[PDB]
Amino acid sequence: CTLSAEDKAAVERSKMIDRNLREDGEKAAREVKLLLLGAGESGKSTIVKQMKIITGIVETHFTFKDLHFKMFDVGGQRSERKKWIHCFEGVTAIIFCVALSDYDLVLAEDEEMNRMHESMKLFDSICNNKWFTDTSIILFLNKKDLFEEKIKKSPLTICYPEYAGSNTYEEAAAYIQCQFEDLNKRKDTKEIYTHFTCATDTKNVQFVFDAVTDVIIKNNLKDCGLF
Amino acid sequence: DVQLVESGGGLVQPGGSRKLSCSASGFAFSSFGMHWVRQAPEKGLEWVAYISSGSGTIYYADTVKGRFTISRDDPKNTLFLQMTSLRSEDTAMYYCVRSIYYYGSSPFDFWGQGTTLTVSSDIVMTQATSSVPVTPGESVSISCRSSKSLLHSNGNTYLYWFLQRPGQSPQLLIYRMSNLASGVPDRFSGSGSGTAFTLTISRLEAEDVGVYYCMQHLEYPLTFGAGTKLELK
Amino acid sequence: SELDQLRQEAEQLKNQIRDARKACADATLSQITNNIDPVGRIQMRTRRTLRGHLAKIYAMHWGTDSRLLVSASQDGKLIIWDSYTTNKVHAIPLRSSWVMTCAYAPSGNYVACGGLDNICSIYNLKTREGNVRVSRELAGHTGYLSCCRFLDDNQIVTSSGDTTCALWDIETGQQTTTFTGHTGDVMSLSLAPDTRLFVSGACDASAKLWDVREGMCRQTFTGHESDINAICFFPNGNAFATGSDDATCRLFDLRADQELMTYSHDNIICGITSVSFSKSGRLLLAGYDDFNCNVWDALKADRAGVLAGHDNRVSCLGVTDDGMAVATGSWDSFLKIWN
Amino acid sequence: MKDYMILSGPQKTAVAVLCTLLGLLSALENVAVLYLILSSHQLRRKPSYLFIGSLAGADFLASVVFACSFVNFHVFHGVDSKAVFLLKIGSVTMTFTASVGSLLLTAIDRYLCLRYPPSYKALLTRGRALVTLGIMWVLSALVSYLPLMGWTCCPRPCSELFPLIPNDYLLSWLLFIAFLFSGIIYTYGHVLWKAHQHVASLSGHQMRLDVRLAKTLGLVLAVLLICWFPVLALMAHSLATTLSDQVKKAFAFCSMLCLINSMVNPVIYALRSGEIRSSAHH
Amino acid sequence: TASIAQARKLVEQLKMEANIDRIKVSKAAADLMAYCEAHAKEDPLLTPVPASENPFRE
Ligand SMILES: CCCCCCC(C)(C)c1ccc([C@@H]2C[C@H](O)CC[C@H]2CCCO)c(O)c1
Repeated sequence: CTLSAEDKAAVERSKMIDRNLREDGEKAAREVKLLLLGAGESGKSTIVKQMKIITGIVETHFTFKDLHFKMFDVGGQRSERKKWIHCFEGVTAIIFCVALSDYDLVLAEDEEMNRMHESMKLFDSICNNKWFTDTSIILFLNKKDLFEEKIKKSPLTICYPEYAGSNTYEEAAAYIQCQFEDLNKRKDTKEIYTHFTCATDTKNVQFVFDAVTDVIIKNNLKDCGLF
Repeated sequence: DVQLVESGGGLVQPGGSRKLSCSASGFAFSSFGMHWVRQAPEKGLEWVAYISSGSGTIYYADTVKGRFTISRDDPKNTLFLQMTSLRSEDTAMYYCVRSIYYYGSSPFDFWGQGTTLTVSSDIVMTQATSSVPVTPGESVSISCRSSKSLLHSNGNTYLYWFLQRPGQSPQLLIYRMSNLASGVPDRFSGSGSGTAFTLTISRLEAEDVGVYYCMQHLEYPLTFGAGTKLELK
Repeated sequence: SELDQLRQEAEQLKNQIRDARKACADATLSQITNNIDPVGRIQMRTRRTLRGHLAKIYAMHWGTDSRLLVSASQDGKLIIWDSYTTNKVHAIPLRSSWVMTCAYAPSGNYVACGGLDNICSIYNLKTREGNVRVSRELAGHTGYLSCCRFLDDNQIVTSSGDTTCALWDIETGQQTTTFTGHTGDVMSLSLAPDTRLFVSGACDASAKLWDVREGMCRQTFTGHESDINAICFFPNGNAFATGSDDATCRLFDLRADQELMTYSHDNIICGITSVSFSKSGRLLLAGYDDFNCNVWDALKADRAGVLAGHDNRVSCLGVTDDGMAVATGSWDSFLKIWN
Repeated sequence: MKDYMILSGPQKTAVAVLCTLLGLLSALENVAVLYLILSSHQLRRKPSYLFIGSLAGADFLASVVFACSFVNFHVFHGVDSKAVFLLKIGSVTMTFTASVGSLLLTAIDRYLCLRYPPSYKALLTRGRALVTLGIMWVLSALVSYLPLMGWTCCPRPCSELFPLIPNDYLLSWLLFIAFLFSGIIYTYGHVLWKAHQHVASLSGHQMRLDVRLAKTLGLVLAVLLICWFPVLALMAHSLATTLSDQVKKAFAFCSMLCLINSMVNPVIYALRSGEIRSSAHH
Repeated sequence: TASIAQARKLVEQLKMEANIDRIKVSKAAADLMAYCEAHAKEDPLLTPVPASENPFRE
């Protein structure tokens, strides 16, 4: 077939390489890729410690219910975000962690802007980014107990002057959640899954599994022409 | 280092069946296509069989087709050659040959150590010079001819030059001509014109003596010309 | 007391440089090349498509033989294609799946890659053992490596997101000559044909020319209004072309220390990701992110042709050393050879 | 066979214009959606959309062949040769069965979209999409082209509603398609149940997915069982008795419910898809 | 103290960039114009190569 013996063997080697590439692609396509984009140190390590494990970028591997996950703690980049944020386009979901204890604290570097306001700004920047239009966001509101004791002892009006609810924890948490969710300008092609976690919480992995299955089911239904 | 230890030969009565095992270590056996090359006690080299990576393509010589079978076990890093109904023409030294095939590769770069076995339409490659006397420091020119042009339409001419020192396995000197093997000195050089081919050594040393074999890889079966023996004065 | 004086001195020097550059602009490149026959329509067809990747392709580099090219993709694979036969010579698994650069050594013995891992990994192609091994993991950068280039088998220049370029000794595995002076992230660097000077285009809308043995910035080039993403010397070595996010390619000449001409079109409003020159230097192939690559005449602002056929953003393209082909790698997992 | 063409009268013009109008516009819709799927160059890589294209092609073929054969055989009263009338019946039946099989293939795809969410991309790839599609087409071909091969109504009297086909084979194919409707009515049961299980599980921490799936799948199933139940019921009932009343004329009228299902297939299936809408707009 | 040293480095760099010798654009543009004219024959992209000598025939 107008080919030498070495050319035929090279074609065979290329076919074997392609087969290995297809196997690797099938293996990777069954893995869930999540991007961790917590603001500063707003409980970004307690969640990964809760999830266990089963330099600029950090990859965390954990399996739950025979499903492989891929977390990418890319916060240690210290560079311009938009020059590398398109590498993560196509991840199943973005795990955004926000510490509710930041409603009283003020950023040390600026000493003017509230830390939770900085988290809200980061959430607005990342939720409306062009690369992440169809990528759902899993919102984590950590520091539940510390926020409980603060809201019992201190008011929330420092961070949100336009607040009408009481000082009870439930109303304050609901207000923070709705303020964070209101930043989503893509109400149609995106969903925000919100969960309140503490240090001793153990259902965070189950919540993430439920959220990722929801995202994958919606993506499959959109792909199969049913939506 | 890289080595190929092969064993499984010995006294076999005619009509018997004995298999040869070639243990591969120090290199990725899975990605390499492996050959079996014969050598009669006083004659030249003869190709026997070849199994590719993944056993996709398996080829045999006309004298062993349907009679021998060759297989490999990648997890165990071993090569097998089950021979059935051995005759008096199979008494020879069997060599385990390592080969890879990509652009710029060096097939037949490494050879085994031999397995002593004794039994109680193809391109013709010719080397007229049976014996050549020479003194160290001189220049030689070993000539090899082909019955069919080995210059393919892709520009690659498929001829390989091997050196067999006395008591040692063949060592690759020059793959597809004007290409120098990884390890051999710059004294060796090869050139040809499609049918007539030559190997030139600039200066000779005591370690360059032996028998030189020219081989064709254009199409199976691979044919070895009768070697040119170089002897000191 | 002194900081204001230093700022005023720097401003006065900047005005003096600006005044010096203007005095050398007796004419313009467009005016001189007015009486030159245009190159006309350049109909380049996708000769051979290179398929097998499974993710976004972020970088590629040709070899010296103009037959073998490497490709880096987000799937963690580094395939060395045989463009003449569309064959995968090698498939290199990568510890980090995030890659933004890949370079082919002139000798062909080594290949490099890098990305968000902040490490330049040098892979040895031809060895014993029949495998590709990690020859050296060059660490020390505090940001993502945007581009890496081989000077020789032992020296490699790397640009990263720490506003710094580095020169490495692969055998020693130690950074040799740090290149500081940029303000934003360095996104691409090109090596001169003589392998003596290199220009790095950073996110500060400026390209800086460096000297290898000295580590000093000989001269800095400005004029862009956005982040520079691509850079490439002229084949002569006395000029280079930059690609930015403002839909603009600028040809800067080293000897006049200014900009020669601008390759901009009102129809194009996207950015520019990859820029390369032809062998003769007459055509400037720029890889835009609007699914297309534009063939720009280097001496006249007219656009010769458009390279269409990519279903996503074109991220990398380079011309072979013999100028016989152009290989464009886009975000869709395909490489296309053009002639 | 003149007794089979018992439908006549002033309603001949009405039935003829109805047949030709529905056939023309249904063929137009099916060819339009086929071209929209093929020319997109992105829907080809998606295994579900090639199943939708198979539905579109089977629907186009069914509409064209059924309309042409019906206008040539009933309103024009053009009797066909005994060798080729059976072939035409086999062709219309093959296209109808292939359309139902493509519906079942889309149904099992939508099931796999929920049973194996993470592995759905790998479980049904582009290569595996055609092999299950090709086997369905030939299997639907052989069950319908069996009379073409060696069956000429030799055993048992031929069915009254369908000329030149036995009552024995009528139950045989109806059983085949009853099981084929059994699959499409069962897998959608698992899609709605697994959606119900998943929706409740996520809501425990804190119904729209269930509502959307229920609406879409209920519309699909209601259209299928309102455009196919009358004809299958009449066919099953015709086996017991001679059935030589005006019921044959009523069957002739309601056979256009098949063309109605053909018309509504694009709007329900592809025009509901967002990607089809976007590609049509662009 | 923290930034008074950084400004001096910038001033020195600007001084080094200022003292370089510069040629007119007319001389610089001609050299690029002359380089393209001399190497135009050996540019497969600019001048299409016959299919016999084109490695990417198909
Ligand atoms: C006989 C195998 C199954 C046929 C399924 C299609 C369908 C039930 C819709 C059907 C088939 C045939 C007819 C007509 C019956 C008349 O007695 C003679 C002319 C037939 C149509 C010929 C063109 O298809 C029908 O009305 C419905």
